[PDB]
Amino acid sequence: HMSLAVEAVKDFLLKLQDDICEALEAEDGQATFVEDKWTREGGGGGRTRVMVDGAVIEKGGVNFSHVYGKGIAGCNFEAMGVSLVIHPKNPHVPTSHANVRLFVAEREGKEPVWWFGGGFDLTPYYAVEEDCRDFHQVAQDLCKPFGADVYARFKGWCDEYFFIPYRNEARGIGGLFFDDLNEWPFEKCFEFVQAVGKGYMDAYIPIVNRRKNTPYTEQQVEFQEFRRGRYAEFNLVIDRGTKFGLQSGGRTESILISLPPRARWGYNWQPEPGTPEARLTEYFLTKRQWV
Repeated sequence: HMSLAVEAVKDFLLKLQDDICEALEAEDGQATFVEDKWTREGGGGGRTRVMVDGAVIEKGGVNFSHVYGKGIAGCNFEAMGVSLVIHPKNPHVPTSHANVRLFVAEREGKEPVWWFGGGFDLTPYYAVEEDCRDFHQVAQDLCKPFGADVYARFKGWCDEYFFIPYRNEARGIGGLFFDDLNEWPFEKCFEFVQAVGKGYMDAYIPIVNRRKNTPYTEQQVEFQEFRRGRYAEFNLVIDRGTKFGLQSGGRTESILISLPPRARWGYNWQPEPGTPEARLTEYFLTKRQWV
């Protein structure tokens, strides 16, 4: 077993949830996260913290989970992580997502198998060049202590993963994404995920503070809602964690914090040409070179 290492990761994750929620509550100023603590028989449980109808955060969820299972298909396992999605009220604040997680499977006769996964990413509506650059700079900078090609690898993985092929469209401007991370000693992988967690706040919170009071119109909210239909489609059609989780006994409401508060769909809907709305897909979502 790796019992003591796992306990350290768990303590990190619970503190990370607290810290992220505190940061976001400070930006909002009005609403607070409410916790829904849940268990499943034989299976662990989680702490789902949600914000609704804030001054800044219309719909936000920061989930901690620690699940145990018996059936590597036959192995006892534990999986723990923090996952979050934030949907601002103001269209000029991007949506964001982050995750950090560890999986450990105990093996008859052998050393345990383990790996980390995670990342963070930004989904603007009314994007701003310097925010996209600063987000990626935080990502790049946090990676540098861990290896010269770590940013390139995991930024590229993010662009590959958060993509809707049948619309030939990225979900957002990118960030970092990694899975199956065990090529470094455990302590180095743990350091890297702690860096990722801190980096989410470092990357996202300044943007929220900078953008939350930008003036906006009902037409910009309509665009936000049609864009949020695209977001719902990625999560429901493409995202593997959401798909597996719903298919396999996961806690529906915890999994689906990713879904937007309101979404719109229209036949052949597209942004009007020559507008800031159109520039999100014509320029920001295809640039994929921010540092």
